[PDB]
Amino acid sequence: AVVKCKPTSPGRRHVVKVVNPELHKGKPFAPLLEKNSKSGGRNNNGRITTRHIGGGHKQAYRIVDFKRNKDGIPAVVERLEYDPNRSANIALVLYKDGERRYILAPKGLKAGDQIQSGVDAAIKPGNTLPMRNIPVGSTVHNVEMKPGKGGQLARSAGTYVQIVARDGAYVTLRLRSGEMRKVEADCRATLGEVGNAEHMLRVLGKAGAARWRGVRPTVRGTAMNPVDHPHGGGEGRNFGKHPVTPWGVQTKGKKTRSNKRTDKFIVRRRS
Amino acid sequence: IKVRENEPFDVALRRFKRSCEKAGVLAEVRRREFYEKPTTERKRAKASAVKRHAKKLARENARRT
Amino acid sequence: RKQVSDGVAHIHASFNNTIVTITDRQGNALGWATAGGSGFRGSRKSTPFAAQVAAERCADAVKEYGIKNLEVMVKGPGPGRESTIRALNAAGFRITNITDVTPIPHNGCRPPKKRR
Amino acid sequence: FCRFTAEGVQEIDYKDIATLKNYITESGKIVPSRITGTRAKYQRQLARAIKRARYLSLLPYTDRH
Amino acid sequence: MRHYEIVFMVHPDQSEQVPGMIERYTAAITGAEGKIHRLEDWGRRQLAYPINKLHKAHYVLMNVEAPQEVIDELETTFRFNDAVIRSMVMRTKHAVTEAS
Amino acid sequence: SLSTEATAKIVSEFGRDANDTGSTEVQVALLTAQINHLQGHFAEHKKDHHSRRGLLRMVSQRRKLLDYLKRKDVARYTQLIERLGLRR
RNA sequence: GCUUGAGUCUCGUAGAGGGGGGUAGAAUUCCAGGUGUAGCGGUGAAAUGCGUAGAGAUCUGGAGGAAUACCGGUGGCGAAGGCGGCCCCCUGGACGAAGACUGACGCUCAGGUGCGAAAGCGUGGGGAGCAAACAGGAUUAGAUACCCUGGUAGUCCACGCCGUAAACGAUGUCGACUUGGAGGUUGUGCCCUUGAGGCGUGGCUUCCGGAGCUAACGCGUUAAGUCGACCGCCUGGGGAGUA
Repeated sequence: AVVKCKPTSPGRRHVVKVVNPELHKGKPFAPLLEKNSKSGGRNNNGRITTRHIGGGHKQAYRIVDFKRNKDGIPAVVERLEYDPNRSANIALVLYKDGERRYILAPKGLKAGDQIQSGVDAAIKPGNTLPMRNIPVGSTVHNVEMKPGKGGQLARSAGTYVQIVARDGAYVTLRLRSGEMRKVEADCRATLGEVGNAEHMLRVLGKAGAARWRGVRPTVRGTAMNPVDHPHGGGEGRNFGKHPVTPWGVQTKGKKTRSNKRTDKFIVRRRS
Repeated sequence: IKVRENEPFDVALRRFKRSCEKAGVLAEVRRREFYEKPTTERKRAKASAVKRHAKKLARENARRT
Repeated sequence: RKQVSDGVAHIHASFNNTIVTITDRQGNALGWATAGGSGFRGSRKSTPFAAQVAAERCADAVKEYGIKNLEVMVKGPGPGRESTIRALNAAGFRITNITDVTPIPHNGCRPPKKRR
Repeated sequence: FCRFTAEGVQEIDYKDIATLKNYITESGKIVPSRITGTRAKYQRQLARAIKRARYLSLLPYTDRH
Repeated sequence: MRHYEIVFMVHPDQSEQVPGMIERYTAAITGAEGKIHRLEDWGRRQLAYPINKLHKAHYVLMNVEAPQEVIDELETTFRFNDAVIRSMVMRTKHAVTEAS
Repeated sequence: SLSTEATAKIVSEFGRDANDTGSTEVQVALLTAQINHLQGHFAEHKKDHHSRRGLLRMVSQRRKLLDYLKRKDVARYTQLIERLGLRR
């Protein structure tokens, strides 16, 4: 699982890799791929909008089924697979009618196991039901927010939301930010935590690791001139001002969510 | 811990209170965890209980009279 | 006012104060008094007498509710917990029962290690 | 100081609260063998019988209610 | 195989609707070769404390011999069945007769 | 644990009859069978140190019986370690 | 060869023995609301603190974490550390009855290996109560203490690590023998359950005491008595369990 690398070289000194020998070894299922041209952080106007993005290895899009709209057809997990686009291992599931789909591999899933969608489904890990058939207290993942939209919460590695209380039409999830929230009861949500739970113990070792995961260097504020950042300048290492993002607004504590439109589902913001 | 005490009572009659637990647990649990003095106090008092049994066995004396 | 019929009388008797409060079947307070508010700031409020004075001063302010008979219910140890019963009796309340809900943990939280 | 388990074949059960309601007090809490006889073996067996009763709500943990 | 003793308290509405419960569970033990030895239902009894408020539940006893797969059937149904409030399985108790 | 069923299976397999239960060969057979059954319950739970001490005593007592057997009859020692798969 | 040591097996028994997973109730805290008011709290007395933004009190609902009131017992189990709500799963040991089987398969162990309270350390969660550090109040000649109000690590969970304690019956392990008394607990045989029983015998066990031993206190069939085997260890105090 989590094997630390021997220090034959500076930069390998500190690497800690996450191997998953159960993963597939070879090319992926082709009919569920498509080109994923990189962006480098630039919108249709050409300009960098989110800095520190661009480069890195190339990767194709593994079309991961999220809606999970195949009710009443049991699907056997054909093989786990490494998905670059994502934090979690994907799983290639084969339905009894000759269908193959990618899903987010839950924590306890193995090649050959059997999962099932639908309202009729059981309460194994991997089964996706509307959060009206799922018992309260059950720990679900790949949760939806609008019935049929596809799934938007607890998608990444080792993440799950907890159905803390059901109430009529509205099921209350405590979200992994520690944030209470309500969703419509009709929203599908597969069962069980998401696999690759250890994706948080790998440490990348060196600078090239980020540089090929697609990140670019983060020049601090105080390393720039006054013209290029609110921070910046001095005759050697001066800050003397309250920290702010490069575009002015104050950082290190300043609450910026202001929606007023989805406040009714927020029961208790994170803390 | 609860008694009706029919109004023709004129009494305290709460011997149930100081006979069952109220102070026997509360004023000694109100503080003081210490994890180890229970055994120490236990065998001090238990030596005294066996000493009461020894008194009851060997209570044959002469009254100095 | 509201002409409430009957009620319960909670005596939260601590080692320092003796809080007397009057409540009803539904558990809503009608008035209260405390041996620290009735004078006796300090060494005297931890005495049984100040407790009965609190019980008298809480029989006050419930004459306006016409409370007929009282279910006295006490809580915790202390010099009170008996003189407040005496005073809630001598105030002319038909003490219908003398119970308590004095809380006993079933070996729950660790208590403070105080008082060396 | 009678142990009903002296003639009680069909040893202590958690359904016979008819028989269990004698080994508790007004509060619902077990009584000591030093005061009710009850050979220690059967006192332990009835202790866990009363605990299972309480779980099945055949007996109250306290007399709070 | 072992001799478990199952008890479970069902809500009073589903006490109006109990017998299907016993029938299905005994069907499980049947189809898994176990054998039932008691069904001493006690009906609507009142609970000494308010359980999962709306007290005064309805008890059922089984006292059946079976293996752990059967008992898993029973216990998982017990947990994920919103009618039953507090089942409890036990061990041998040497399957018995009447006189609750 | 070795339910009476399986222990009688082993006694029949390794003994001179059904009465021969104390022979060194049958004691070694029972200890090995129980150890091989227990090693799975230990590779799970990984932390049951008291049961682990039980297992150590089992393997040490089987070691003592196997040493006694090799000292007494080398031929039966050979055939026994062959039949049970010990000390390859 | 042999069975008196040592084991294996058949039947059961008692248990906070162990690891894994569920779950219940009381209670402290927090959150939201209801009633209600100027006090709460704390102490030797106070004050910091909390309170008219409406607290403390009482009631209902919800969340979450730790430990399991009574049973409770020099009671039990374990090699020692240690282990106490209930239920389920995997698991070790002990011991009793009778009978059979092997036939010295034993005892003790340098080095080695393993387990080893609490604190503490790394990684990740969790965090109700308590609480080093810390801050304030008070005491005081001072008070970087006791005391009070708060409070972070930590205590909790998983996985590693440390490898120490007054880790102490300050009593190395195994075997034999040597007067007694009352107990506790767990087996079992016999006779009348003749009616809450009486007579034996196994195990673990607490206290008094005899011969003896000891410098004395004391130990006293569970020896510190009489011996046998193997191990560890000591050789004036301090320096020093330090360099």
